[PDB]
Amino acid sequence: LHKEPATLIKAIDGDTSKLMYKGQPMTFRLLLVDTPEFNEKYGPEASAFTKKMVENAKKIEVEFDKGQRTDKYGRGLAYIYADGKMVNEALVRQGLAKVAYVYKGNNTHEQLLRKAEAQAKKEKLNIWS
Ligand SMILES: Cc1cn([C@H]2C[C@H](OP(=O)(O)O)[C@@H](COP(=O)(O)O)O2)c(=O)[nH]c1=O
Ligand SMILES: [Ca+2]
Repeated sequence: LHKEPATLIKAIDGDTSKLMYKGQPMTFRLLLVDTPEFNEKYGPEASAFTKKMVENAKKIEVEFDKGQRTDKYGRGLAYIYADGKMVNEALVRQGLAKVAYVYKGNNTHEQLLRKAEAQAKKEKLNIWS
């Protein structure tokens, strides 16, 4: 997999963000995770976590996996990095997302994220509290 440039246009919620990629505005949905909806418990905290991580970064990058790059809603499907740190992983490690939506051939970082989830769960963080 390869990291490619993007810039933040606007935060949305815990697992989606509006980024400019190859010069075009796109909504990106984070691979292999699920955050609670803003309306749900830990939803606000996940949104805030993502927003801060992406807004504070000097460098945003997107990394597509091996399979489909857009979902049925036209959202980009990627791993998103903020100054080299993977947002997807960070949400899972903080107990602010569950590993989810693991479809074959877009699952390169599955084991990495399941390891973070196990740690979050052992620590009883947030969703696991
Ligand atoms: C994360 C992800 C979601 N999706 C689709 C599945 C779900 O369809 P449904 O809308 O039919 O439930 C929806 C979940 O996204 P949200 O969690 O953003 O709602 O997005 C993909 O198709 N591929 C993916 O990799
Ligand atoms: Ca969600």
